[PDB]
Amino acid sequence: DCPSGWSSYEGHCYKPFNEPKNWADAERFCKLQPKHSHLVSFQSAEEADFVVKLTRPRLKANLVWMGLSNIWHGCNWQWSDGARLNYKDWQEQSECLAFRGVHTEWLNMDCSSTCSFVCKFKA
Amino acid sequence: DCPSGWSSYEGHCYKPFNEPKNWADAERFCKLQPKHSHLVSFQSAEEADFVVKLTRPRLKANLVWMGLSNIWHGCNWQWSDGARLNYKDWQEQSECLAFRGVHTEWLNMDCSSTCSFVCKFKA
Amino acid sequence: DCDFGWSPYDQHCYQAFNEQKTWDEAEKFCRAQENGAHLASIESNGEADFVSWLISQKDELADEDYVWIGLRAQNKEQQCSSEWSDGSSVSYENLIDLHTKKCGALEKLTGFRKWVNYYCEQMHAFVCKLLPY
Amino acid sequence: DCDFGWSPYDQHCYQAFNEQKTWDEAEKFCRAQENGAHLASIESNGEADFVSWLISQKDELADEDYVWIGLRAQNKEQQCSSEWSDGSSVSYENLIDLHTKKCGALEKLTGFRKWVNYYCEQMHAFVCKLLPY
Ligand SMILES: [Cl-]
Ligand SMILES: [Cl-]
Ligand SMILES: [Cl-]
Ligand SMILES: [Cl-]
Ligand code: NA
Ligand code: NA
Ligand code: NA
Ligand code: NA
Ligand code: NA
Ligand code: NA
Ligand code: NA
Ligand code: NA
Repeated sequence: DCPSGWSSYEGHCYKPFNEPKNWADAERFCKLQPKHSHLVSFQSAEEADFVVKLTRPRLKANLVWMGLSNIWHGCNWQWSDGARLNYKDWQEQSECLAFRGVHTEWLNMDCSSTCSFVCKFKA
Repeated sequence: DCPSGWSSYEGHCYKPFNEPKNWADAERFCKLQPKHSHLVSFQSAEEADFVVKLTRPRLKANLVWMGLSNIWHGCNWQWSDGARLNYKDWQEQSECLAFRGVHTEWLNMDCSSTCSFVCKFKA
Repeated sequence: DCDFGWSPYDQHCYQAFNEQKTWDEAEKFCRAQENGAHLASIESNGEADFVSWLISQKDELADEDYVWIGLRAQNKEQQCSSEWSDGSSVSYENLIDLHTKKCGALEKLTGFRKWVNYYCEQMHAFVCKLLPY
Repeated sequence: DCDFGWSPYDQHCYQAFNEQKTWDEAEKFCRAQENGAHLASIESNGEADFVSWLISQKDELADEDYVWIGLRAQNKEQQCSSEWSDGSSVSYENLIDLHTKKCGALEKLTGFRKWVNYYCEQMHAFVCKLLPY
């Protein structure tokens, strides 16, 4: 099926980890799995409903990292006066996405905050 | 009519003063008039339209004090859980009302900011 | 009997949520928590000290300016000064394009203790208070 | 040819308004000023320094955290990360109850120079830039 302690949904294996890490450390940890893996991604509502079923018993209700980082980075930024966005001067700031261990609702967080997370790989 | 330099509208006399004062200093200054007077009050749209006609030539477009202070003070404050508002712990903060020397639109400002003002008395 | 995420104090349970909500969204959120909470009321010195310690301890929080608590004016006019400085009462008002400061918040620069009236439609982190079942 | 209230810089005119507006309200306001201004663009070092000096000089301003400038994402998705960390692309999204940080502001604690993406529906003071007639 999936290695012990992991759970399969639709050809993929999932594991919750109740261990506050920042987004990079959490994605790191997933990459470090014996089968190399990533922070959970969601392709459907039903996959999200399955993942929260997993998070609930032990992780709920911590924030849990999902695999979306720098969510405000590559936006098509422009000037309202139409000037060319040539010169630039941004902070020094990154946001990442998370959900509560209990609902499917996403939450934008500073990437250096500390949440739980779920790893995912293809079986 | 009205003393020289003042203007009458509807039984009252008005004068603009282009001289940044805080709300208290401005209301003070009005009280100090030979005929004791107050910061302008508005009882109608037409009185507001007349006062901005006055402010425009010299004061526009400065903020101008009107006679409304502590605008957030005596509100009926309550707790959303219905607990008695017995214990209290407010700042240390006061807001007052002003308008631009060009429109009738009011603006909430810190009482210790510095605007122009209009005095008003009954003729 | 407090749940994980909630902190006990004086028979109540408290939790600071880092989601940024309007004062109305925040209160509604709180009501949808456990057996139905509210934005925190502060009813004493001890509790003010507690709530303040609670926030200053929430790490996501942040660097955050304001934290909603359950204070709302009721109101009833759209500004609360009943009279002009000349003794007359306010009948005409021009509050078009002006937002009201009729919701109460705690503020970072004053140690999350002193109450600040602030604009309700501003999104901020918030504290819920609950009486467990 | 700048009006009173506006400051000249480099053929343009600038003014920091202490009214607290949503990013959309602020831009619309600016358009209704003189021969039609906009939220400020920052197109250089010199101008960044100028705008920054302009704000730090406006006394009503205040103690104010954020100051809108004319930066807006366009966008087009409701978050800008095109792919998940597994290389797949984002099709389902659950952004209900989540506000977007798709408007740009200057920030007090970073000297009103560095740009901060922030929530558009947040009301703040703002700077207009105008090309006089
Ligand atoms: Cl663990
Ligand atoms: Cl980001
Ligand atoms: Cl004068
Ligand atoms: Cl006040
Ligand atoms: Na197993
Ligand atoms: Na399984
Ligand atoms: Na005269
Ligand atoms: Na006259
Ligand atoms: Na105590
Ligand atoms: Na009266
Ligand atoms: Na220069
Ligand atoms: Na793909």
